[PDB]
Amino acid sequence: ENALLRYLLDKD
Amino acid sequence: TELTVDQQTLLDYIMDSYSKQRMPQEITNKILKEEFSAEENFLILTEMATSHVQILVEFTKRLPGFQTLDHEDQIALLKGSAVEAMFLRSAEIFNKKLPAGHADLLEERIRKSGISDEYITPMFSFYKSVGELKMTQEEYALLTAIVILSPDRQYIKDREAVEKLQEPLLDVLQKLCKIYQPENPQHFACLLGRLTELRTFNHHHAEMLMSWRVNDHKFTPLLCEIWDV
Ligand SMILES: CC[C@H]1[C@@H](O)[C@@H]2[C@H](CC[C@]3(C)[C@@H]([C@H](C)CCC(=O)O)CC[C@@H]23)[C@@]2(C)CC[C@@H](O)C[C@@H]12
Repeated sequence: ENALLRYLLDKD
Repeated sequence: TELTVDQQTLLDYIMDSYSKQRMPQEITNKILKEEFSAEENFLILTEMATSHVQILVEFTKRLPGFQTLDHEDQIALLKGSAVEAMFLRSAEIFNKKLPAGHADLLEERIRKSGISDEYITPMFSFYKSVGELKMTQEEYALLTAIVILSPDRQYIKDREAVEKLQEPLLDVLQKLCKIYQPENPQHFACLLGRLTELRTFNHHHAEMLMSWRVNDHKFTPLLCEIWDV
């Protein structure tokens, strides 16, 4: 689900 | 001493992007002051790693063409490269030019921090090896750059689109090889080698994780997601 990374990808 | 304009641009852009973020002063000197402790060292090292991961994710977001790629593939490439990248960084930090400051000390923290001396010996061997190559910031920047841009990553749906962005970087490292170290070369092959190498090192890495422990401390939620668990 890599939710943390996704969040870091879009506006960190 | 070739190097076309399109290339020097790219290398100049990348080398700009490479030295922007940087590790926050707080977490850094945290190894100088504060002391030992297998559990403290783990926290420090595990903190940094969490940082490095943030930095990296910024660099790859401002790498030519990157935001152009399918959103999923973008993750993939990051999920995919996170460790290896850190290896290269790890490489860069350790070997080459001893600023006579905290770095030599960083090794002590690693040494005895809940990490089996059976993993820190071959690992620190690898780093010494890339060290034999006597690279430059540019090579590290490119290596990291090309590594994040691997089309042969487990889930990317469109590999062609990733290659396009990878080749250029690849062509710049190559011609950049002849120039700095023409005596041989093979050096450009050797490097692409270490890349294939650290890939099996990402394998020892996930294993050694499930056996790293330290009292009962946990890994920052980020690591738990980019280091799987
Ligand atoms: C035995 C080898 C150690 C060093 O390579 C350590 C990493 C953790 C991340 C670092 C602390 C890196 C740091 C985040 C770089 C920060 C920066 O950007 O300057 C450089 C040294 C790295 C260990 C413990 C944990 C992961 C393992 O695969 C390698 C370990």
